[PDB]
Amino acid sequence: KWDYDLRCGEYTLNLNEKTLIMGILNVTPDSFSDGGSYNEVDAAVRHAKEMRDEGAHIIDIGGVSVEEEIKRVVPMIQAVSKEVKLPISIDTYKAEVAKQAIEAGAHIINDIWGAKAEPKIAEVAAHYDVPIILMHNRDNMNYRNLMADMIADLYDSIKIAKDAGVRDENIILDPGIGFAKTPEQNLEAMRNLEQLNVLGYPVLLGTSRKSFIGHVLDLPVEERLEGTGATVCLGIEKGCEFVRVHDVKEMSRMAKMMDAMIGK
Amino acid sequence: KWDYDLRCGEYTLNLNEKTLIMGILNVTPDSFSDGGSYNEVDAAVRHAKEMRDEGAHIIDIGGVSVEEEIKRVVPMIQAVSKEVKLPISIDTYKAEVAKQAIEAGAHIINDIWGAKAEPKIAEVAAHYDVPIILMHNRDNMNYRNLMADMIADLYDSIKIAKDAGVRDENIILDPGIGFAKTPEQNLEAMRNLEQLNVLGYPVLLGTSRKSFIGHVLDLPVEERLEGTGATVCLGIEKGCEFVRVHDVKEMSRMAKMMDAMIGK
Ligand SMILES: C[C@H](CC(=O)O)c1nn(C)c2nc(N)[nH]c(=O)c2c1=O
Ligand SMILES: C[C@H](CC(=O)O)c1nn(C)c2nc(N)[nH]c(=O)c2c1=O
Repeated sequence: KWDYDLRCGEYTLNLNEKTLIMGILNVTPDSFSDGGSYNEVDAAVRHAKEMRDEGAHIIDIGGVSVEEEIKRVVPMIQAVSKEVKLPISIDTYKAEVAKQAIEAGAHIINDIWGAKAEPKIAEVAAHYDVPIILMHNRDNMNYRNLMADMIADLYDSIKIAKDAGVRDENIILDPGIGFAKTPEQNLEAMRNLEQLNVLGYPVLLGTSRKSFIGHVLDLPVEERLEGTGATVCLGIEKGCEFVRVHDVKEMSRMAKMMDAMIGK
Repeated sequence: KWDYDLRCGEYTLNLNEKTLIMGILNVTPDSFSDGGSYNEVDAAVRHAKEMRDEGAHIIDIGGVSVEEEIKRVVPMIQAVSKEVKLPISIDTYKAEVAKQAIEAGAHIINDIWGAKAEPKIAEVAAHYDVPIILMHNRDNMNYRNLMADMIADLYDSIKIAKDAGVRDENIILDPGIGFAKTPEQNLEAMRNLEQLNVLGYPVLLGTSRKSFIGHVLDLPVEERLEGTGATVCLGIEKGCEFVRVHDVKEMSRMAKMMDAMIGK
């Protein structure tokens, strides 16, 4: 189905064998700290190791202005990439952050604005030859047709990326669940996720603990494991290659079961 | 999609609004007891209430020869139907057990032999006008073609039922996961469950904690919640109307999320 592997510098991700689990790093900052402090970085390394041990395939590390964001995230990327043999994604929409993170050891760019907030981010992705996740996002929830519009917005992102010199194999798409969408539009995007497959790029699904699950189940954020699981299962059945999750152990087990059942 | 409700004497089950959760009753028997003892029945009533409170829609009560089985299950059906306002299914393949259970208060027959072990069970179902679950089962794992064969075997059951005078609306089918199937054939049946929809009967999926999940995940029976969840999610996506589960709270939450996403 995929005739290439996802090339991440030192690491390679096979898109065919299994659903790839992107674990979300707890980056709880220290007050009184610019960044780089021992309790901050150690807590993050500990959590990275923990998720690595629970089945994560990628560690997503994110975030204060630009200068502070770098100082918070660079020392974390330095230590995690040193101590956890796992590809790291830099959760950022900012060109300058993206650059520093990769210089610090990050392998994948995770842009919640799909190269639209800072188009130079794609120049960054192009130059370092790294995979970039282009997430559907917009400043409004005024759709003519949700899916049709989503796909149009994702293409505008793909265009910005390719114009900058990003190779097709370095593009991952993301429906951006819980971004610029009603709880009902999120459900609708879930129900029709498979439509994103026609664009011909791997798809990452980020639904973990999100508000729409809470709207369906009427459960607070810490009571969202079962609902997250359901979204993850449906996402894998509808073809997505990555899931971005908080509960690595559990989702990793669900993904593995889904994979076996669908023949992936 | 369904133009009738599942009629269960005092209770009615809408097959359209949501995935119906059949909770599995712990029927742990007392040693030194024929049946009907206080610790036995109370433990079962307690568990029934517990599952009723966790989102179960049906209580499955099962099981010693024929005479003992009745004496174990009747007093339980008597007390549960008294104290838990929820339809009860009698998990049995035996005609005489089926009869006693309904006389005692059971609403649905759950036959793991699909009327094939004791064809008179269908006469029982016909006479009391109760829903009967016909589960795929056989004494061998020698398939020409799994799905094609399953459907043939399910039809042989439907035929026995209808010949006995069972109405179409009182027939539920079940793929019988983990019965007469390799771990691999179970996966295959999961991957192709939607094929059972053509027979035009509601479908119950019983996968909870089963051996095949353990084969995929290499986890013991108590570590099967995530995998069970995945099978439940896939089952609902492939159209099934009931799930028979041990972990009611959790599965009930997954079902509810699946339901919202698929528009059920
Ligand atoms: C807002 C939320 C916050 C978080 O959990 O850190 C979030 N952040 N990021 C970076 C994301 N990236 C991708 N690719 N897909 C997402 O669905 C997603 C998110 O939902
Ligand atoms: C063997 C197992 C034992 C149990 O959990 O009590 C079992 N019992 N029964 C009564 C079942 N009935 C239906 N309809 N579908 C099933 O998949 C199923 C089962 O897997």
